[PDB]
Amino acid sequence: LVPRGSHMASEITSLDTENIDEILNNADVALVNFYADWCRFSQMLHPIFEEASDVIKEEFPNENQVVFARVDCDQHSDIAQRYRISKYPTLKLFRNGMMMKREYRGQRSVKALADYIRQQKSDPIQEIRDLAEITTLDRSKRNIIGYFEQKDSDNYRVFERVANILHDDCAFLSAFGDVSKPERYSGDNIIYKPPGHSAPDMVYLGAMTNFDVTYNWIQDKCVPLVREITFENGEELTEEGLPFLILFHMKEDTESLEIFQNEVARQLISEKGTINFLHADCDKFRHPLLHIQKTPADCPVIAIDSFRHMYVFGDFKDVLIPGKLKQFVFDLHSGKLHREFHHASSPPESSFQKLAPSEYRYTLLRD
Repeated sequence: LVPRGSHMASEITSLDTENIDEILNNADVALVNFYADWCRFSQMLHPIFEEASDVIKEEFPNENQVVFARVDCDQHSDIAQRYRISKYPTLKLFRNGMMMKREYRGQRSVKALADYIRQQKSDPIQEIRDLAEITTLDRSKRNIIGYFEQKDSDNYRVFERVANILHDDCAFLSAFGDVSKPERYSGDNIIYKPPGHSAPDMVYLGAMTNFDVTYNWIQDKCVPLVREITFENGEELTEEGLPFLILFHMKEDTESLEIFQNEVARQLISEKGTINFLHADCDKFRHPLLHIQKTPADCPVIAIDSFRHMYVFGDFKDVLIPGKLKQFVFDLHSGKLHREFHHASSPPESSFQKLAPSEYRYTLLRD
């Protein structure tokens, strides 16, 4: 192949089909830049990526502690397809060869990049010294507690792997030895504490030596049916490629959230892979709410954002009427919502398209 004017050089390790599995599998944490020579955003990233690497290597000198690599997606389309690359540059985090769900989507600076790896390499598990601390757990979030006889054990090593992968989705806590023995009657145990004080504890019954099964059970508790959309996760949620069904509500309005999650669970399971069920704090999402001429005072508001348009569910109470919510999402897919929108008039434009990966930040790849 005859080099182009955009031909580049970098000391960052280049991944290819022959070396990728071994390099990634053996890296406790790896940050991989999927890029293309002709991408202006990739071009500006490269020197930032390299300096960040040098900074981080100085703090993590040991082999396979933190590995920085890159993938030329033009030269290795199989690797790009393997990881479902849809934009350049894409920064994926791996742990022991496993790709993490969250990409690096933050500031493209040496400092923000090094901060990120520092946070990710940090131990996320908080060890309990006194079993009285379980009573004072903040039940406004998800908590997973592992009780082990010994930190130097296969059970804890599985738990450590899982916590490292899911710390951004749940709070992990540990308890060992004599602190842990009172709750260790039948051996080591893993307990999920759901948010609130009206939900009982849930106990893991699988093999704690089995990373695959233990990961699946914990990850299942970490993912609700109706996810909260935030400014942080908005890009990721748009990238799942599904239109949004959104409850906008006040943070203190727990009642309408509960009603919504129950009616979704009751009516929309068939639509699981056809629309994304979400809720959003209406004070934080006042700008999207202006797209549908609503204010926090109008909430609770149920809306659809198709990434072309936004549609309003008539009146929140109607969600209690047995067919209504399902008909709303059916009317989306049939084109009826668009057809029947009334003040020939176009419905208002999508607001959440603005949180999707932007041509002002990436080279976007065609569907």
